[PDB]
Amino acid sequence: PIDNNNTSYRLISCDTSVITQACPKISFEPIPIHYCAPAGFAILKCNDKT
Amino acid sequence: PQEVVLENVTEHFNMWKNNMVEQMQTDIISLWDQSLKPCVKLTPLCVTLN
Amino acid sequence: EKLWVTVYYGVPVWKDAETTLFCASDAKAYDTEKHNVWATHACVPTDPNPQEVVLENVTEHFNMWKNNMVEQMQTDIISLWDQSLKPCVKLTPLCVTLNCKDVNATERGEIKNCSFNITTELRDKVQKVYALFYKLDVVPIDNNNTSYRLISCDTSVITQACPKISFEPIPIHYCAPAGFAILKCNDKTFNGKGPCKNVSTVQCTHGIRPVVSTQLLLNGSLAEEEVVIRSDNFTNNAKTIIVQLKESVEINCTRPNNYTRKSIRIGPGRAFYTMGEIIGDIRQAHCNISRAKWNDTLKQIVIKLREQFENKTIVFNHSSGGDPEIVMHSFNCGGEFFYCNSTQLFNSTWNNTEGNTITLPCRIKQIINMWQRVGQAMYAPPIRGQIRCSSNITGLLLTRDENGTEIFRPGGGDMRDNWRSELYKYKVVKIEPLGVAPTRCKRAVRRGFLGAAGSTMGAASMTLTVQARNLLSLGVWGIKQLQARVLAVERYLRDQQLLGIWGCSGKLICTTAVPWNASWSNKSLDRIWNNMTWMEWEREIDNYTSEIYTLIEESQNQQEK
Amino acid sequence: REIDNYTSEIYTLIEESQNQQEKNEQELLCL
Amino acid sequence: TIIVQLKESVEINCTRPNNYTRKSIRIGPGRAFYTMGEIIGDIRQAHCNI
Amino acid sequence: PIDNNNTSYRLISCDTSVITQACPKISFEPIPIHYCAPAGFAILKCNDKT
Amino acid sequence: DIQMTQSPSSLSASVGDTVTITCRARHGVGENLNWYQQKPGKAPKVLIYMASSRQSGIPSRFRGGGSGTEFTLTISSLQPEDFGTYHCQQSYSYPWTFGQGTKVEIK
Amino acid sequence: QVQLQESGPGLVRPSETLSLACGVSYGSVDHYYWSWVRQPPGKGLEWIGYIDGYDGATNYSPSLKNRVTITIDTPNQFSLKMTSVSAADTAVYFCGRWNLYDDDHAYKSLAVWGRGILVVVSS
Ligand SMILES: *[C@@H]1O[C@H](CO)[C@@H](O[C@@H]2O[C@H](CO)[C@@H](O[C@@H]3O[C@H](CO)[C@@H](O)[C@H](O[C@H]4O[C@H](CO)[C@@H](O)[C@H](O)[C@@H]4O[C@H]4O[C@H](CO)[C@@H](O)[C@H](O)[C@@H]4O)[C@@H]3O)[C@H](O)[C@H]2NC(C)=O)[C@H](O)[C@H]1NC(C)=O
Ligand SMILES: *[C@@H]1O[C@H](CO)[C@@H](O[C@@H]2O[C@H](CO)[C@@H](O[C@@H]3O[C@H](CO[C@H]4O[C@H](CO)[C@@H](O)[C@H](O)[C@@H]4O)[C@@H](O)[C@H](O[C@H]4O[C@H](CO)[C@@H](O)[C@H](O)[C@@H]4O)[C@@H]3O)[C@H](O)[C@H]2NC(C)=O)[C@H](O)[C@H]1NC(C)=O
Ligand SMILES: *[C@@H]1O[C@H](CO)[C@@H](O[C@@H]2O[C@H](CO)[C@@H](O[C@@H]3O[C@H](CO)[C@@H](O)[C@H](O[C@H]4O[C@H](CO)[C@@H](O)[C@H](O)[C@@H]4O)[C@@H]3O)[C@H](O)[C@H]2NC(C)=O)[C@H](O)[C@H]1NC(C)=O
Ligand SMILES: *[C@@H]1O[C@H](CO)[C@@H](O[C@@H]2O[C@H](CO)[C@@H](O)[C@H](O)[C@H]2NC(C)=O)[C@H](O)[C@H]1NC(C)=O
Ligand SMILES: *[C@@H]1O[C@H](CO)[C@@H](O[C@@H]2O[C@H](CO)[C@@H](O)[C@H](O)[C@H]2NC(C)=O)[C@H](O)[C@H]1NC(C)=O
Ligand SMILES: *[C@@H]1O[C@H](CO)[C@@H](O)[C@H](O)[C@H]1NC(C)=O
Ligand SMILES: *[C@@H]1O[C@H](CO)[C@@H](O)[C@H](O)[C@H]1NC(C)=O
Ligand SMILES: *[C@@H]1O[C@H](CO)[C@@H](O)[C@H](O)[C@H]1NC(C)=O
Ligand SMILES: *[C@@H]1O[C@H](CO)[C@@H](O)[C@H](O)[C@H]1NC(C)=O
Ligand SMILES: *[C@@H]1O[C@H](CO)[C@@H](O)[C@H](O)[C@H]1NC(C)=O
Ligand SMILES: *[C@@H]1O[C@H](CO)[C@@H](O)[C@H](O)[C@H]1NC(C)=O
Ligand SMILES: *[C@@H]1O[C@H](CO)[C@@H](O)[C@H](O)[C@H]1NC(C)=O
Ligand SMILES: *[C@@H]1O[C@H](CO)[C@@H](O)[C@H](O)[C@H]1NC(C)=O
Ligand SMILES: *[C@@H]1O[C@H](CO)[C@@H](O)[C@H](O)[C@H]1NC(C)=O
Ligand SMILES: *[C@@H]1O[C@H](CO)[C@@H](O)[C@H](O)[C@H]1NC(C)=O
Ligand SMILES: *[C@@H]1O[C@H](CO)[C@@H](O)[C@H](O)[C@H]1NC(C)=O
Ligand SMILES: *[C@@H]1O[C@H](CO)[C@@H](O)[C@H](O)[C@H]1NC(C)=O
Ligand SMILES: *[C@@H]1O[C@H](CO)[C@@H](O)[C@H](O)[C@H]1NC(C)=O
Ligand SMILES: *[C@@H]1O[C@H](CO)[C@@H](O)[C@H](O)[C@H]1NC(C)=O
Ligand SMILES: *[C@@H]1O[C@H](CO)[C@@H](O)[C@H](O)[C@H]1NC(C)=O
Repeated sequence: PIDNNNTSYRLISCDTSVITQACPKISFEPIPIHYCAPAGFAILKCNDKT
Repeated sequence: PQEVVLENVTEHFNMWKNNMVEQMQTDIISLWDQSLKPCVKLTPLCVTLN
Repeated sequence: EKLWVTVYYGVPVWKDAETTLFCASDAKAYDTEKHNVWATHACVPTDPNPQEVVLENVTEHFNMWKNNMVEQMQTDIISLWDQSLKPCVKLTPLCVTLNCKDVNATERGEIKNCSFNITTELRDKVQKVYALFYKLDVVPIDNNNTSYRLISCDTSVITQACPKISFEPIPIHYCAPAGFAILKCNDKTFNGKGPCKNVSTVQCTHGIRPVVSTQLLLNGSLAEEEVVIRSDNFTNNAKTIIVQLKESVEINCTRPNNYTRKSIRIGPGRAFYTMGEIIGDIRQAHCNISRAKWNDTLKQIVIKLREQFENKTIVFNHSSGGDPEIVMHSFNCGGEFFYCNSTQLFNSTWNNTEGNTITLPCRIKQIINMWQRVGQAMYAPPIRGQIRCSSNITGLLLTRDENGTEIFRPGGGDMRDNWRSELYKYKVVKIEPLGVAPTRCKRAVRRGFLGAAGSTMGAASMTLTVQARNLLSLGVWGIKQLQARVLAVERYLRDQQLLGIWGCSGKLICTTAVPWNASWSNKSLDRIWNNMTWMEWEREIDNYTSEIYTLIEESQNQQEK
Repeated sequence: REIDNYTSEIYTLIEESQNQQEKNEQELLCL
Repeated sequence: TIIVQLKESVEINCTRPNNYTRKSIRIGPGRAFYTMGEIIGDIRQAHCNI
Repeated sequence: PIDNNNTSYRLISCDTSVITQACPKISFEPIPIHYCAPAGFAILKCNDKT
Repeated sequence: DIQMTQSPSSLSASVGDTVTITCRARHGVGENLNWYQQKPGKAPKVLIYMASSRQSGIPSRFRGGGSGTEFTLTISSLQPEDFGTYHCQQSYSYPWTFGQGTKVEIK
Repeated sequence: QVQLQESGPGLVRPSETLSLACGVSYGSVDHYYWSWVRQPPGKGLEWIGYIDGYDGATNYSPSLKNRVTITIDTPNQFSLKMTSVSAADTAVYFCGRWNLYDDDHAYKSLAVWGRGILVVVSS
């Protein structure tokens, strides 16, 4: 709200940021991502239960 | 997936200084910015709302 | 008595070349808030061990006036500045008429209180605001009334610098990529052009502060024995005279006013940061130079110029009148941009005491057209608080213009003249480790890298591994570094492919079946393996080099297989 | 880890004394 | 698509007989729209001779 | 023509995109372009007249 | 008001050689220097724009270059029509001053 | 191809006002910086000043600022009025167009020149 008790409002965070509309075709569904070391490096995994 | 168990290897893991986490955050933010970049800006929409 | 060609890999032979260099910084040197304009977070941390290998028996011709490192550093500084300012607020809505009243101090209208009508973040609301501007930022429009416009708004778009971007110079080291080396001249009083006797090899150079200032060089480095006048031709007064001082002169510059920082929202996500109210009185920005120290500095400079220019009377003049960005001394410190008249420093005749301090008047300008370029402009945001500069004068840029006298003035050309002052000692050379020499067969103190360059071919051939080990190892620096790494890999792999064809890929020294042709060099082995350096040898057979390689491919494996 | 303080010394010795001298001794032995 | 490659070329003389004049209408700092002002001479059809 | 009114008109491409003006300094004259093999590949040419 | 000096003030050369003209600014000006060719009795023609680029219709023989305080115009394969007075101009800062100019004669 | 042509008196007295017109033929006074440059006999070129085309704002060389007024009187002509002439002002005056839009060939160079009118100040 702006102008005290007037019905005037603004979109939130307009004054501090540039609002970008997300493209409707963009999906946010999480897809598992695997991280892999470059050749010459390796990833060690700890299998201790606790 | 391969997965080779290392016999007789004890290793020191420290999750709080693991560069993989900072690298993942950087990648996640970069992916969001890449995805949102070719989209509609709502700058003209910052108007007084009744 | 017959000699055969032998291929040597790791030869300490190098040739003048141009290449892309990479940056290094000492530690992070940031608090994660400064986001230094020079993108120091993307540079490789420096190696605590600087190496530094002195080359015995090596004299090398240096020329500071044709040094590619200067052109590359200037290109990199411009590219970095443009990349840093790019993601910031573009002040396009401000090409409006300003209603400005003079501020009366309790100067003559140096600060103007300008009111104007701009939009807010809500676009359909128009706000009347006011801001303080410096006289140099506002140009009269139409008649001589109170209407003003910003100095460059009519021809270019002024970009407000992001308030989080620090402009503090931090020393930057320019390291060469693998396969290249930087030679440093260690002569105490180097002329700036000609052979240097004490030459050392260092992959990186010392830290260079990318300080942007004119007429007087700030910080940087001092001469070791005396004031040195460099220049190029000296007879031709068109060339800049770079003067390196032995001792620094302390210069205490300040802005005494305590302005506020008013944020005026321009549009969604965008704000203009300007000067609001003045707290306290209005006092002139100024710069203090000790009079006696400057007096002796000029005494030394006149002595050296008199020696160079014969026994003529030296007269120092100030610059001609004109736009402050062109004719005044300029610098940036504290984040603020100062311009000073610099007329009290070059106002004397030396031939053959009113006060002990020289106080120079200065002005502040927020709209800066840097790098002698037009079409782009920056707005410098207010800093808030008083500014203490406390910098060192370590060198001068002088230019020259008839009754037996010569007139010198403060001046200089583009920023390359400042970089030469620091880069005068360095040269970039390319390494070509593969060399060929005759031998009799048919088919140490651990000197550092290139330490055998001045040695004879014999004994130098015992250090091939030392040179061999140094052939390997999305912004401005990222892509350039990736290109340098790929090109170094391609160079190494091409040399390995040539050796593999010759059948020497696993060998540092290999003897082939190709006899030595006396037409290449009618010299005995004592005349080749002693007396000559590898540099001289490669020069003597440079015009025949392509012939030797052909014979090796034409013969040896092509038939031996 | 134990040899980590002498690794550069060993590498300096191996190349210096083993391949810039083997390649000179072989160059002289052919005669 | 049938691609016909000829043995000999055929000369084609295309002309735009109108001269026109070019005017700049400023759009913003350092930028302008370039358009036609007044036509000088007669109006003649652009054409090609084969 | 954007309306029944026979004196109202709009740029042909306006309704779908912002029209980019070509810089007058840019010349459109065709210049011969040669394609060259990268390392690891070769370009073969057929010299059969027919 | 940047003062311009051009050198040599009087130049002559034979047809087909390569000649250079040097223009020097009292103050550094980046790349904002133009070069013009003035034939006797005629208005000058623009040859070089921002220090190095050419005007369309001007042959590649007229090459510029330089930045800061030292600018040069190089005329290779000098032809008989390339006679007249050459001028340099500062576009960096108003007034856009000019040098006195160098006269080029054909021998 | 826009061409410009200077027109005016060849002689002006040592204390009168000089008024020189510049007509535009195959074009008009559009949004460029239209300017005048002086060539004293035996000397190089001197800038007199320019006037814009988008608006009526003008910008004169400081050394002549208080002696020169430049206005546009019609779409195909604009003129230079230089008061208080002196013997030192004998010169060939050239009219020209200063191109400032970057996307053209002259990013900042007088690109369309006139032919030049010789003005002699004498008694
Ligand atoms: C197939 O090949 C034929 C033969 O090569 C092509 O025909 C040639 O076409 C070109 C144009 O495409 C033409 O060149 C022009 O000739 C004119 C003759 O007077 C010149 O006046 C004209 O000069 C202008 O353009 C040059 C281009 O750079 C400039 O250097 C010059 O200064 C002039 O600039 C004017 O025009 C440009 C336009 O961009 C403008 O920016 C300037 O301000 C100024 O107005 C050209 O040289 C050749 O003459 C034609 N050849 C013949 C033999 O007649 C044919 O076009 C090709 N086919 C296709 C489909 O393109
Ligand atoms: C930079 O350039 C200088 C000048 O060329 C080089 O100095 C030369 O170095 C060579 C190699 O060391 C010298 O040649 C040798 O000289 C020895 C004599 O000097 C010794 O004896 C004196 C006695 O007064 C001592 O003061 C001195 O320190 C030395 O101990 C000879 O004994 C050597 O011969 C022996 O070794 C050779 C090795 O090939 C064998 O073939 C011989 O059979 C014999 O065993 C040898 O002749 C030369 O004299 C020096 N010249 C000068 C003018 O000083 C530097 O070496 C060079 N630096 C680098 C890093 O390349
Ligand atoms: C030549 O080198 C000298 C140093 O040898 C250098 O003087 C130094 O300048 C910097 C900045 O110009 C000074 O650093 C400032 O110090 C004050 C001290 O209180 C700080 O408050 C300043 O912080 C500002 O920036 C912060 C980050 O944005 C803000 O949070 C803060 O509020 C301030 O705005 C800043 O650290 C430094 O103190 C001096 N050094 C000395 C010894 O006085 C000089 O500038 C160099 N020459 C040139 C031309 O750059
Ligand atoms: C600059 O001008 C503005 C008006 O455009 C002054 O702002 C007013 O100042 C008076 C006295 O300080 C206040 O009573 C008003 O309330 C202020 N008005 C607004 C809208 O803020 C401003 O003080 C002037 N500043 C200086 C430094 O002279
Ligand atoms: C296009 O229209 C404009 C205006 O409608 C014409 O410009 C007029 O031209 C006459 C020529 O005598 C002038 O007297 C008027 O003052 C001009 N008016 C304006 C508003 O500029 C222009 O001539 C027309 N062009 C063509 C080719 O028809
Ligand atoms: C050890 O790790 C391997 C990983 O393959 C896993 O299969 C196994 O169960 C683990 N055992 C224990 C005791 O954690
Ligand atoms: C624009 O600003 C002036 C002060 O310079 C003010 O008098 C005028 O009313 C303002 N215009 C509007 C529309 O608010
Ligand atoms: C050459 O420079 C090095 C740099 O460390 C210095 O130690 C050495 O003494 C200098 N030698 C001479 C002869 O000047
Ligand atoms: C300035 O000169 C003094 C002289 O004592 C020196 O201590 C100080 O480090 C110098 N500062 C810089 C930034 O070079
Ligand atoms: C130095 O300038 C003079 C000026 O006459 C010139 O003749 C000479 O060739 C120049 N020398 C060099 C080395 O550039
Ligand atoms: C500057 O003004 C601010 C206003 O908040 C005040 O706190 C600060 O002490 C002042 N500084 C000086 C040096 O007067
Ligand atoms: C500079 O010198 C003047 C001499 O009057 C003194 O008042 C002023 O405080 C000095 N400024 C600094 C920053 O040391
Ligand atoms: C600059 O200020 C410092 C503050 O410590 C002082 O020691 C020095 O003498 C001053 N120098 C000048 C030239 O005012
Ligand atoms: C500086 O040198 C000039 C040389 O003429 C001399 O007159 C003046 O008194 C000197 N000043 C000081 C402070 O030493
Ligand atoms: C340069 O200084 C001398 C005195 O040394 C003075 O006569 C001369 O007028 C000055 N130059 C200019 C251009 O003012
Ligand atoms: C510098 O100060 C002198 C003092 O007389 C003054 O005449 C001159 O105009 C000033 N110059 C500038 C560029 O502010
Ligand atoms: C130069 O010094 C003299 C000493 O008498 C002084 O009168 C003159 O004003 C000074 N010049 C400037 C530009 O301050
Ligand atoms: C040694 O090198 C010098 C270099 O000038 C040369 O003149 C001399 O003939 C050389 N000696 C031998 C034996 O090759
Ligand atoms: C265009 O101008 C040329 C200039 O020579 C002229 O010959 C031609 O006839 C004009 N075009 C028309 C359609 O009149
Ligand atoms: C094309 O042919 C017609 C035939 O009437 C002629 O009038 C015209 O001038 C020709 N055009 C050209 C460009 O030669």
